[PDB]
Amino acid sequence: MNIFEMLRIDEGLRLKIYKDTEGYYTIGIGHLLTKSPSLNAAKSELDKAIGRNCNGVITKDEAEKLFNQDVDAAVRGILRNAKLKPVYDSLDAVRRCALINMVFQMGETGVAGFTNSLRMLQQKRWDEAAVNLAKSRWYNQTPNRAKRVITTFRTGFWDAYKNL
Repeated sequence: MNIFEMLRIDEGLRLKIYKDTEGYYTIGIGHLLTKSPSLNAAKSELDKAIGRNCNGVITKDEAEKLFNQDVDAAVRGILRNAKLKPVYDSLDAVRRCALINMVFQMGETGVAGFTNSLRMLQQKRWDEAAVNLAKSRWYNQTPNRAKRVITTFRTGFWDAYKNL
């Protein structure tokens, strides 16, 4: 299992513009287009993103191209972030994937706000950090996904994703 397979279990693949758990316009593998309520604003961002007139629909290939950019940007954001970098460097390969998954879903900013859990993960207090991560809007709003990510940080293995 790797970061791309993991995220693709979590986000799914949709070739037509759709709404987020959040109500936001998205396409592909969890590629947020706009937080704006117009399908028209979304369509426009879509065409800007792909470089063609898409009419709200893309190919598998265009979806994976967006996914490759988003993953790359997530990692680079982690590496550039003063709060994130140190935690990332301290972690093993599997747990590194769990932090990347959080950043992909919630952005650099959002994750950097989990101060206390970040501190515990750095310290390698896995069980404590798992309890702390669960006390969040994130977990309450998307519990099955949060629980998979959390188990991943807890154990350091890919079992939460075996099932799936």
